[PDB]
Amino acid sequence: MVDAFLGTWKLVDSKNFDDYMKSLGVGFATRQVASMTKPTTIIEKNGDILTLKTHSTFKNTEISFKLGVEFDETTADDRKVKSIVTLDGGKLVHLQKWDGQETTLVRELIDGKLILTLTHGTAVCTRTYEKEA
Ligand SMILES: CCCCCCCCCCCCCCCCCC(=O)O
Repeated sequence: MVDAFLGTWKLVDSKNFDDYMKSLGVGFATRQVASMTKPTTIIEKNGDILTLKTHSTFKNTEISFKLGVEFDETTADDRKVKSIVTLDGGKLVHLQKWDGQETTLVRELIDGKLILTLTHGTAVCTRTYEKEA
């Protein structure tokens, strides 16, 4: 399936990202900057290997992974986590685990937009991405 996620996406809406970052322990100065950053997400495939790049003026990240295979990940906020990405009900589900905690990053296509839902603790953030030509 994964093919419909592929491409370049830009952030157009964000709800409750501050709650989500607060929940992760992200300091206030970083949250400041993050609240005003509009990342670009690039999803590419080479065979069974996906690469997910997130680019912004603030921080950049890149991960490559095979679906269903665990990998080490250092997140934007400097967490060292164990991650797995799978396709579930047509959604791309990214689970990060560290120190007994979990957060999920779920990507779904709705109406041609990429909706990223981030959950940690009680905090739920929805970020909407639109496809760039
Ligand atoms: C690398 C660009 C990520 C967004 C800007 C900085 C955020 C800094 C700390 C919070 C990071 C929490 C985990 C990643 C959130 C991903 C959000 C997204 O892809 O839209």
